Amino acid sequence: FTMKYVGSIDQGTTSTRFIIFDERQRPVSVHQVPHTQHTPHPGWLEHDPMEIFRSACKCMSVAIAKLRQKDASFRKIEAIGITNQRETTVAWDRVTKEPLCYAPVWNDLRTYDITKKVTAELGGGDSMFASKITGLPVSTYFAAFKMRWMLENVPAVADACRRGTLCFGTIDTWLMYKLSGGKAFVTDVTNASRTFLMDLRTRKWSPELCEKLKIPMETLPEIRSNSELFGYVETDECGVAAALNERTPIMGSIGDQQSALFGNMCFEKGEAKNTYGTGCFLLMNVGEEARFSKHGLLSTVGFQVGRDGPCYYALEGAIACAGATVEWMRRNMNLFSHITECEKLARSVPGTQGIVFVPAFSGLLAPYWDPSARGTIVGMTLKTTRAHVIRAALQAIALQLNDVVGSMKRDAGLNLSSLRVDGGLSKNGLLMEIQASLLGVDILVPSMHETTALGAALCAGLAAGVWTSLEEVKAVSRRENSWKTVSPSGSAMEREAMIAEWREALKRTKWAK
Amino acid sequence: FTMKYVGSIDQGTTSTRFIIFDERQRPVSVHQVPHTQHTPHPGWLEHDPMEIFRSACKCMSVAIAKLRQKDASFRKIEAIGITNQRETTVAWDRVTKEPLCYAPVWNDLRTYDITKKVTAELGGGDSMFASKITGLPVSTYFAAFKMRWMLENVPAVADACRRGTLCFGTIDTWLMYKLSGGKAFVTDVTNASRTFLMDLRTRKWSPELCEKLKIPMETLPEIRSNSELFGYVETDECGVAAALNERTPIMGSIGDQQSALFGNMCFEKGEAKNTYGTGCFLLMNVGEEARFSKHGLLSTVGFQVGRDGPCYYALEGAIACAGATVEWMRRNMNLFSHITECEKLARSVPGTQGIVFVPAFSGLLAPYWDPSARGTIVGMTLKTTRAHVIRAALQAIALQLNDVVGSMKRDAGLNLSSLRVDGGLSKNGLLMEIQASLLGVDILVPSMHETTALGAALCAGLAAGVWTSLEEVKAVSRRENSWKTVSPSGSAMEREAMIAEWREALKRTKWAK
Ligand SMILES: Nc1ncnc2c1ncn2[C@@H]1O[C@H](COP(=O)(O)OP(=O)(O)NP(=O)(O)O)[C@@H](O)[C@H]1O
Ligand SMILES: Nc1ncnc2c1ncn2[C@@H]1O[C@H](COP(=O)(O)OP(=O)(O)NP(=O)(O)O)[C@@H](O)[C@H]1O
Repeated sequence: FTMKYVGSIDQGTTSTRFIIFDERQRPVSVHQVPHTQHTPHPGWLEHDPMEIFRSACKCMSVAIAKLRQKDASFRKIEAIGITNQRETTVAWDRVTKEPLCYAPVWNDLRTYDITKKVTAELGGGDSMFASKITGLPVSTYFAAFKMRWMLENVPAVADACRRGTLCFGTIDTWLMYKLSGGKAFVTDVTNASRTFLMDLRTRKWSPELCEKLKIPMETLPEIRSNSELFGYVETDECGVAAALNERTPIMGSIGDQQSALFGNMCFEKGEAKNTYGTGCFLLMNVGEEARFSKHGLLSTVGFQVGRDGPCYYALEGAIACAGATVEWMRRNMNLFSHITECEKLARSVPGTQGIVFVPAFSGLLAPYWDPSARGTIVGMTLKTTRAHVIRAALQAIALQLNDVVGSMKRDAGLNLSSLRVDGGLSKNGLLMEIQASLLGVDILVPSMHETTALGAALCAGLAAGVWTSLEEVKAVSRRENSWKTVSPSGSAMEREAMIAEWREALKRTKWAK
Repeated sequence: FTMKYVGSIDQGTTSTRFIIFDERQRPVSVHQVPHTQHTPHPGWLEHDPMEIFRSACKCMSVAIAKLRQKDASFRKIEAIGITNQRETTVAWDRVTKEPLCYAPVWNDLRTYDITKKVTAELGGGDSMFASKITGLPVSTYFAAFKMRWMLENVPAVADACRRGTLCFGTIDTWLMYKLSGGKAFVTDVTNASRTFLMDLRTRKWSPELCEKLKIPMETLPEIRSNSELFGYVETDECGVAAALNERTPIMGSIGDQQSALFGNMCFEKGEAKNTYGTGCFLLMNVGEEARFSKHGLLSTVGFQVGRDGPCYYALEGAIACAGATVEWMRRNMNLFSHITECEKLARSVPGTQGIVFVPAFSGLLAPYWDPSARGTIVGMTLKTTRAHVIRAALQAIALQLNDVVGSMKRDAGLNLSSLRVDGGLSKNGLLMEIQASLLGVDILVPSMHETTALGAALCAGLAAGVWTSLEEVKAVSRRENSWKTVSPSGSAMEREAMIAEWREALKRTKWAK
């Protein structure tokens, strides 16, 4: 047969990419267009949904043009998969085919007041009142509370609700809508699981929660898997159907963190990914039975390949300041210049010789939520240097993950098998070594590090027959793309000390209000 | 009709210096020679006593040579005075007239074992057991514990003790011994008050503590005042007796901190000096009534002019040094390249806005005396920078200073009349304002930088009749030597709040064991 290609629209918080993968899972064309960060009031953050749709359309047609200018075997795209910034919610009109306002973004805080009242009035004071249904606490992040807000603050949304023309959708839904020309109103299980309106046991909308949160079920889209036929591209927005040439099905849709889980081949229970970005998002595949957290971690859907196919659940945790902490050492403190120095300076001392740097600049998250904790350094001597503090910052990041994984292992009732990693801070080799040493497991670093875009492409290519099974997807990956594997190295003495010191230091972190 | 000159050997921790003053209290010739800082184990510090005695003679001979280039009618020096690093203890045989071993320095920690036997075998847990007699807690600093250490551990020392020839002496005693050529074996009240073998009140040796610590009294020298004939300079070490021309009396001797007190005209009760150096120290004159301390501070002789004229008394607090902390920020952490920036960045922000930095790199000294405290920063956010940390580091020195002064008020039963502050950091103007505001007093900065050396020269001058009274001394000073002065410019709102941050930050510093 001939060369096969699968496309991935990667719609992030600050930009959109399109990446074309070949049948070997190589990224062979890519383009990136940013979209505007609108902030009307402090704490508020909005995206223009038409700009987002247009950006993806541009990325598609540029990346396609560049591919066919440099690859004479590239005939067409077999299917498109989509991955997205989760929780971000769009409100649009079923007849104008267009938004009634900008989209409040995942980390937007305008829903704070609604969050206090849902916990008080429906929760009886308990923000975990629906956690056995949603997998989620009452939080500003989740989609329903942004839907709620738009009805209470945007006349045109509240209007359109009345007339029976209102569509609420996460970015997966909105994109597949405008890509379709309005023919598809779908969402995948992983995105659906971030709304506070889905039931994890059924993977279906919860009539109760919709009712108690006063969100009409007609406004919501239909829940499907991550990998199956969602529709077709049928739009000439930036000559995207001209670029695609032939009729191209949308056969993949997955929320970004879940997409990184899937693109890192975390298919068996006990496999986990961490994205070392500005913050950290760790997801572990906990197997086919959902698992709930006694430590405030989120339960969510990992993935689901095929309509009503096996559905693997996951647990999810975050640290807020990973790459941010590295950046803070460079800009705010002058501890180094080019980002390659961070690791070189940290390597130049064999340990931290007593100091702990807890970088809780915007609170502690993980399994010890404490928004009063601030950034704090303890134990410094006249022998302490920037080298020591940099290494300690890296130790910190690895220690939080270790605490985060500890919670997951007890909640899930299983062990960590290995940790696949990506992001950017995963290029820091010494961090990766400290992380493996603390965890006692091998850390796998894929060299093709476009894993978030890849997850979406695998879903699409699976559904389209490009790859025929999860075991073939792993084989193609091992055969074609390299994986640097980082084994634990240190000692039980060093590890216990570091964790003991960590535990003490956390007791000194409280400071705010 | 023809100008009289007075010499001053300033024998410091890292170097020895000779300053010749004239009748105007102006330094007219100076010369410096450093000596070796021996560190044979971690925590230990010792000095070669002959290297010190030689440094001193070299300083005298060069200083004299230069002075007679400037004033070719300079026949002779009226008298010499001595000021020295206190507690540093030398052991020497009285017939070889040479040291039995190197001299353990004030801040040497080798006596930590012997110091603990004393706090249990006599102190019964309470270190402060001889407090009413000596002024001082049981600490590793004081001469007795080092005289003991050398007897228990250095063959030739305990040899010469059994042979009836072992002299002990502080650096004053050692300098006056060797300047005499063996003829004089004396010490002054201020140095004596650091031995842990003298009654603060009476200023004579205590046979109780001598017998209880098993230092024979034969080994100790004759206590005298700070201002009287002690001896003559008879040695030839670097032609020093030739260079003096006439025979030259040693008429002055005073420990360095007291010499800084006496050289900044702190004659009235309530007057106080802050000295920046190897160690950093605040001393306050508390009048002729000897005052004792609950709050950890030391009680010591301030000064005593003449064969029992009035003896003044003082309280003493060790700070953390501004210099070390500033230098640590500079060359350990890279927060600024040159010292001009340290102040600019500190000024560049309005306040610390949340953060505290307790620069207790080897323990809280001051009134809290906690050896478990380490260097701590609390309350950081992403909006925190080198500037805020540098300002916080400066606040913390003022706050340590305040707690010491607040402590001095409760124990003396008086207040800070005014504060004098020359040293490594009086070229930092922002620290001075912050200091003056928290303490609510005037900060006198003398522009003659040789004020510690001036102290011993004033004593020697009073005895030899270059000056007649403290009035003349004061009068010449205000006439010849200027001082810039820095006023308070804060309030209780900023003060009492800035202390509240501080007092709460102190609680999270604990970190040893
Ligand atoms: N080669 C490198 N070595 C070590 N650290 C790096 C390197 N490159 C980047 N970093 C740091 O790691 C972070 C990686 O960020 P990156 O993931 O590329 O972008 P981002 O904006 O954080 N996207 P996200 O992962 O979605 O949060 C940066 O914030 C840097 O501080
Ligand atoms: N105003 C003065 N009256 C008498 N002698 C002086 C005076 N000023 C300087 N001398 C003498 O001049 C010689 C050189 O001293 P030197 O310090 O170099 O003078 P200067 O350059 O004016 N500095 P200063 O001592 O601060 O006045 C010494 O012998 C001083 O005693």
